[PDB]
Amino acid sequence: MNIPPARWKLTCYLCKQKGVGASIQCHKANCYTAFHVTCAQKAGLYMKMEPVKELTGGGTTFSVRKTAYCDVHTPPGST
Ligand SMILES: [Zn+2]
Ligand SMILES: [Zn+2]
Repeated sequence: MNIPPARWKLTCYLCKQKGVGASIQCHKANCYTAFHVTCAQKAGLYMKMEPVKELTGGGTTFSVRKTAYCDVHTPPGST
């Protein structure tokens, strides 16, 4: 049928399921690791947080772009 929602709820490896709250997909396109925001806070994994500021439309536009890697994504690529 004509389904307006297109929310591709990803599978959270820290769950083995999908839906419950919000999903976040880890960086690196050759990886794409999906989990929950609650899982990220729970593990305390690597999250880079870049704030973009703009004034588009004669005002202020704020977009935060978080670059996150899954917990088992940190060891691959030894810093
Ligand atoms: Zn989870
Ligand atoms: Zn990953």
